Amino acid sequence: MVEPQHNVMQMGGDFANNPNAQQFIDKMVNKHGFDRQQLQEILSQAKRLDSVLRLMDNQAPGPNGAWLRYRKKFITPDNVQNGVVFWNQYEDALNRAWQVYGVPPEIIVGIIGVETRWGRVMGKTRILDALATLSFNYPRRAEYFSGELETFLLMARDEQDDPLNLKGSFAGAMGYGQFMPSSYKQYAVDFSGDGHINLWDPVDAIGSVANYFKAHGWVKGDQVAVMANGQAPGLPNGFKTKYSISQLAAAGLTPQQPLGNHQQASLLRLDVGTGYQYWYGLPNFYTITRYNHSTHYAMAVWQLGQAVALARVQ
Ligand SMILES: N[C@H](CCC(=O)O)C(=O)O
Ligand SMILES: N[C@H](CCC(=O)O)C(=O)O
Ligand SMILES: [Ca+2]
Repeated sequence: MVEPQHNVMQMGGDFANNPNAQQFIDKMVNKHGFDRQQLQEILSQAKRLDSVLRLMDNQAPGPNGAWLRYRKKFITPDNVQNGVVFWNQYEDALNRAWQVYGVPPEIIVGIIGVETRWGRVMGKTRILDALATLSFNYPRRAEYFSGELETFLLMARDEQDDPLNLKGSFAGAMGYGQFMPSSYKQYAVDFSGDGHINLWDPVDAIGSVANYFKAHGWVKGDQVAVMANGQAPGLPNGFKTKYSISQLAAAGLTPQQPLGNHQQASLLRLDVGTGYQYWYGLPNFYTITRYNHSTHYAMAVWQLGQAVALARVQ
């Protein structure tokens, strides 16, 4: 009946003679009470995906219209129209997310839109393959991904999912909002109320994105960014920059909208082909970058959300 298989200490597959996989199994058994043989069966099926390693390497750390090209990948009639459909379909969850977390529908709709086109593109790679590959055959970020794999397996166990059935991005991101295992653990919420946190349930995803935003400092009703009149070619730009409003004014900029009580801001510069468009980046813009560290990403999420909000009014 019961087969302990104590003598089966060697697994097959792509990670068969991998020291990192062996150490990982030992950690899961010692730290979390996993059964070595059960874990060996799972990992013997895990695949080493060279494409994952190559993409992770390809992303390792004008005016020619850079922003225009990025923007048009997300802000198109088809995308905006689909965003309207998603918003209307899940309006109750979105409104409830606004009330509980203070994060507006346009922001959540923009995030889910840029991330997966509202569930249309959620990834085709088995999460286990991606995470095992990055944990066992990628020294540069082996520690970060081993932590993600550990959390992934714990998530599967708790939510009673088969670790091998879940698919997502090349980095192991999952569902509507493309949450990493660590984000599921720290920020995902059962917004649908059925007692289970499912990253593939749009209602849960909506609440999880909102909670993620509030946890990262989103200020309800605060401005995201304000476009500037003027140019500031001398000053370095990017979402990580920081200047007092006085410095920016001295550099030749004026806000198109009142900045209120804000005394500092980041200097954002968008390449609009004919020249540059400067913006005063406010705290909420930086909060968007906490989801994906990119000025273009944050601006696309925000503007996509605004475009959908407007298409809804019509
Ligand atoms: N994506 C991270 C970027 C690290 C960073 O520059 O903060 C990596 O590949 O390590
Ligand atoms: N899509 C980005 C480039 C676009 C941009 O952010 O300017 C990439 O894969 O590198
Ligand atoms: Ca749920």
